[PDB]
Amino acid sequence: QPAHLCFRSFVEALKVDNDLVEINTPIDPNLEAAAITRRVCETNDKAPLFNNLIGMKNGLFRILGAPGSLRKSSADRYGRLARHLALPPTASMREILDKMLSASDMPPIPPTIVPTGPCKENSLDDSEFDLTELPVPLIHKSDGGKYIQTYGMHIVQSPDGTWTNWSIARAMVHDKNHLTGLVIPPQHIWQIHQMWKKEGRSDVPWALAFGVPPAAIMASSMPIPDGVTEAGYVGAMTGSSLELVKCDTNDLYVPATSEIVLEGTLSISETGPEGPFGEMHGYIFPGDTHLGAKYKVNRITYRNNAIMPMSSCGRLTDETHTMIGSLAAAEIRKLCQQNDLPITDAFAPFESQVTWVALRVDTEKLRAMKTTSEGFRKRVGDVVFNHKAGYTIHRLVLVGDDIDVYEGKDVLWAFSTRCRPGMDETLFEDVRGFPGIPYMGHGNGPAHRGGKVVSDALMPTEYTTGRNWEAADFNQSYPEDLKQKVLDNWTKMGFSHHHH
Amino acid sequence: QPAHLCFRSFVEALKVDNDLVEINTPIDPNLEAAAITRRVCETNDKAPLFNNLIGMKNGLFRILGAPGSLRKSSADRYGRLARHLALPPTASMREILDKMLSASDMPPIPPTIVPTGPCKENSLDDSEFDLTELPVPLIHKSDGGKYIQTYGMHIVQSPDGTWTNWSIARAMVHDKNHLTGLVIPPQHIWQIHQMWKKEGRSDVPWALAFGVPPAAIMASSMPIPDGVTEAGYVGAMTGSSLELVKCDTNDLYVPATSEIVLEGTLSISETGPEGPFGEMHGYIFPGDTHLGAKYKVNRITYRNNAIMPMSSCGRLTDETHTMIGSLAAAEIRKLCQQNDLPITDAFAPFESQVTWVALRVDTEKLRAMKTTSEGFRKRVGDVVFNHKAGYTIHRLVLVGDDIDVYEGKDVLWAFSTRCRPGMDETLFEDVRGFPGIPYMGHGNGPAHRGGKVVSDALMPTEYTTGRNWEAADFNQSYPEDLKQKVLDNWTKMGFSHHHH
Ligand SMILES: Cc1cc2c3c(c1C)C(C)(C)CC=[N+]3c1c([nH]c(=O)[nH]c1=O)N2C[C@H](O)[C@H](O)[C@H](O)COP(=O)(O)O
Ligand SMILES: Cc1cc2c3c(c1C)C(C)(C)CC=[N+]3c1c([nH]c(=O)[nH]c1=O)N2C[C@H](O)[C@H](O)[C@H](O)COP(=O)(O)O
Ligand SMILES: O=C(O)C#Cc1ccccc1
Ligand SMILES: O=C(O)C#Cc1ccccc1
Ligand SMILES: O=C(O)C#Cc1ccccc1
Ligand SMILES: O=C(O)C#Cc1ccccc1
Ligand SMILES: O=C(O)C#Cc1ccccc1
Ligand SMILES: O=C(O)C#Cc1ccccc1
Ligand SMILES: [K+]
Ligand SMILES: [K+]
Ligand SMILES: [K+]
Ligand SMILES: [K+]
Ligand SMILES: [Mn+2]
Ligand SMILES: [Mn+2]
Repeated sequence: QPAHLCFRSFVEALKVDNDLVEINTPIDPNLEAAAITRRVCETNDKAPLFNNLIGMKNGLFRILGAPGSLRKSSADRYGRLARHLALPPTASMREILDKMLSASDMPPIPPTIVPTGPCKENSLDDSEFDLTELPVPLIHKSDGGKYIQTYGMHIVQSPDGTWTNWSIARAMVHDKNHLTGLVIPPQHIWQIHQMWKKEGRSDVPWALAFGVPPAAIMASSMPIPDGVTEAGYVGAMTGSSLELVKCDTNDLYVPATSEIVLEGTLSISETGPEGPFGEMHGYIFPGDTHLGAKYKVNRITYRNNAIMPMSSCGRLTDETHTMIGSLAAAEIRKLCQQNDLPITDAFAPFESQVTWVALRVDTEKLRAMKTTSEGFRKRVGDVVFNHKAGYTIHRLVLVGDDIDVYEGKDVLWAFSTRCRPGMDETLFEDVRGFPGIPYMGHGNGPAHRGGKVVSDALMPTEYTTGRNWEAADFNQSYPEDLKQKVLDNWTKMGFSHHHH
Repeated sequence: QPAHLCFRSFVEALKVDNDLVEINTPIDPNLEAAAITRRVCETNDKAPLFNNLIGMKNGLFRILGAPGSLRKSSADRYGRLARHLALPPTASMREILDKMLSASDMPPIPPTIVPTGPCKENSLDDSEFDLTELPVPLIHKSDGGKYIQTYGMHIVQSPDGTWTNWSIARAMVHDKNHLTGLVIPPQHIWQIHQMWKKEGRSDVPWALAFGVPPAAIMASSMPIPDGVTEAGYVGAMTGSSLELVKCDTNDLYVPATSEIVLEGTLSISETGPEGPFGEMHGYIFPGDTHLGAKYKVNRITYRNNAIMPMSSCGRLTDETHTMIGSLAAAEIRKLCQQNDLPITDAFAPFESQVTWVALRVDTEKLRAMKTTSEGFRKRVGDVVFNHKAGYTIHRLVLVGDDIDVYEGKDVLWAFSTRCRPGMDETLFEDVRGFPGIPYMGHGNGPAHRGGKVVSDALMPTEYTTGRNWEAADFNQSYPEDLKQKVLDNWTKMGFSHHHH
């Protein structure tokens, strides 16, 4: 099976790429596997595959860390991501995001039901597993539980059957047959849960599939629109219908090649302790347990020699940056264009801990609008901060065409030099806020509201007559023939490879 | 003579360090020398010494570019700066700034007058030079003149004789015997000029010395207090009295080993076209000529085989970042401590284009103050933004003890995650602003006023009971014995030198 359509194939692909380290000696899921993965993520090293995990029994389980993290070279920096999508390993971020957005103006390709698959190779009923006896990792020393779920896909369906959502949300082991996790507004798992809670008759049928097709986990991490079934969007994106098998204990469908599947229910009434967890912004607040949603597990099915993917998330750079930030930025780009705003590109700078999105403006189009900073900032912020795709983002930075928003140095330069604090900014206090940011949930104000800003790093003439500066840099402050002379004589004179 | 006390010796020191490229083939001062230097600065390469400059005659002049720019290795990143100060080349920024602040609580060591020096080896009277025939560089393609003065020291004295100021301010050739340049508030050259203009009797006696003692050019770039003679501060800092010779045509004193000295007057009445110039924030606005101050040159004296230092300034990283930003930050640290604020360290992040200063707070001391963010932000901003040392800085970022303010990634992390936009910030509109920042002088508001902010990246418990988080990083989220195990087994497992 192709790497983008089968996680087991993806793992081979990383090997083939010389992007995997197989660790065949015993590694402890209590902190060690996550510590190694954390080091990998902070240094852009090869992904670790833990083949000998202390506590693995009867095939459950191996761990792959850092599945969507960065490579060290600049030329294939995003190669792990490209390998989720059938793209060349040298693909740019623009290319990856465009691939993720491509299905937005295509007919869905609905999934194909098949009678079996590798995820049915083994099974454990309600009398044969205990989630506290599996080698579930403790990811951070202060975590409030063992987070089994950092890179699987939750599957829930509206009560009317019309929308089946696939999404990533964290969950930890509560007891032998339950998890607790985040189910929060405005996320689709929460929107669907509220539909079942209003109906009031039963718990939500649920499945959690780990080691799904890589193209599916990418869409699981993306804020595609309300009511859109991720499986058909992934089908359209890949050009192929995904093969799904029915769960044994409910009528949901899971990818045929899923490594591990939990089947059960998400309660409409019960909660349990959840967190704290070392989170995407880089922090854990020890002892901040809150109540989360509660999941009951009725059955486990799994591949022979099953592999559990794991995100050891925190400080830069991991899946919570590369995927959450970038995929939100992609959706925000589209949303702005659909609202007739002249945005060409969007990216969440890693330097901002993916709390900012930089929006590149087509300033020829802006000029034709004959508008002003205040008016344009308000328009952009109203579109983005009132939408679910803007949930995680607290600062939007508007920049002109000379800025490559995928280059954080250039975004920082523009922000620092082109946006006058206060005057060039509009604050938004009456929008949904993201509590996970420390200055929100542990800050001075309401955890769930406000704290957002549009920072306009467009210069005044960009709205009127055109850019009126040149950069004081080698590229712009010297003519072409001189530049080339310098470059051609560089090593000759005594001064000091793309791939590496 | 020691490298910190003699520019010619400094140039040898860079050679010895394998930090110099000598270019002995002809190089054009029209753009080429500056283009090479610009490339050096953007890539942290070796400093270029142009020994065969097209237009050099009778010893005037060679050029040294990038005298205070960065080296490529992390271990000696600031080594050029350290070589201005007799510090080991591996000196940290903290060590450099502490050296620069050390004279602040020492008695001055006034300079020693000597009868001659190398700067008297050659001379040109009022009938024998023409500044338009020297090989003055065109530094950026759109500059409004040839900027002779990018790394020399202006020398002016109060009318009462009590204060002799040394400072860097740009100047360009106006005609055969005049320069024009920036003389702007609140700078000391401007404060002294205003004293002479109020007296109304004569132009200001002036000298401009190029290739001065490196320790002197560093103090020239630092906002030491009003009324403090830089020569005695440098004397105290170095432990040695500087040797100075009298000018021939006036009674000012110049460093004995200066490479090139201009003697003349700074007018109290005349102005001429000045700029535009590719400036420290990374921009040039072509055609934005303004009127600047006007200098008359009466005499030139110079060393045999004189060398002119040059800053090819603009985008990161050059002297306008390493020296202006860092030295302002140093002075701001001291100023805050003298105002009883619990600041331990200050640095202007390069990523901010040196428009921010991050202030590290001793949070044990803060806790004892029993204050709040709003009150503390206001206090800090009132101290800094009302003082000359705060002139160039538009954003102050307050961070707690876990943040190394000399590491821009960590400052950015804290700012992005700990300061809630709007709520955690205080804007200052009734303070002097820095017009050079594009969003000031070419922006939407007054060029000279406001646009400043204090951004509080202290978390709430830092004011009360203490930090209440751990970072989600390898350092903080894993115990010591595990961390060391990981590190000790890193290369064994398959994963991947300080000097490099
Ligand atoms: C890549 C990724 C995405 C996580 C995520 C993680 C990763 C690795 C974790 C598991 C390591 C840490 C926390 N995660 C959560 C999360 N969204 C959320 O509601 N709760 C979460 O706990 N997300 C983001 C979420 O997947 C996106 O917001 C999707 O848009 C949600 O899908 P939906 O639009 O269908 O609701
Ligand atoms: C290192 C350095 C410092 C420049 C400088 C440059 C460099 C390389 C240039 C020449 C390349 C670009 C512009 N410069 C100017 C400047 N200050 C100023 O008033 N006008 C300037 O034109 N400065 C900053 C100035 O030297 C500091 O603000 C000092 O504190 C001034 O000394 P003072 O406190 O005695 O007034
Ligand atoms: O645990 C965390 O890092 C988280 C989270 C989250 C929640 C909603 C949307 C995106 C990320
Ligand atoms: O209660 C919510 O709405 C929430 C939340 C949350 C918690 C942790 C990380 C991200 C969001
Ligand atoms: O109810 C509140 O004020 C709260 C909260 C919140 C939610 C998630 C994470 C952190 C704080
Ligand atoms: O020409 C520029 O880059 C400049 C400048 C300046 C002026 C005052 C204080 C610091 C820098
Ligand atoms: O007119 C002033 O006060 C000024 C100024 C200035 C110009 C260029 C760069 C920095 C400051
Ligand atoms: O008088 C003004 O408004 C002005 C100005 C200014 C000064 C220096 C640089 C840019 C603008
Ligand atoms: K999704
Ligand atoms: K602006
Ligand atoms: K000075
Ligand atoms: K704060
Ligand atoms: Mn969805
Ligand atoms: Mn001074």
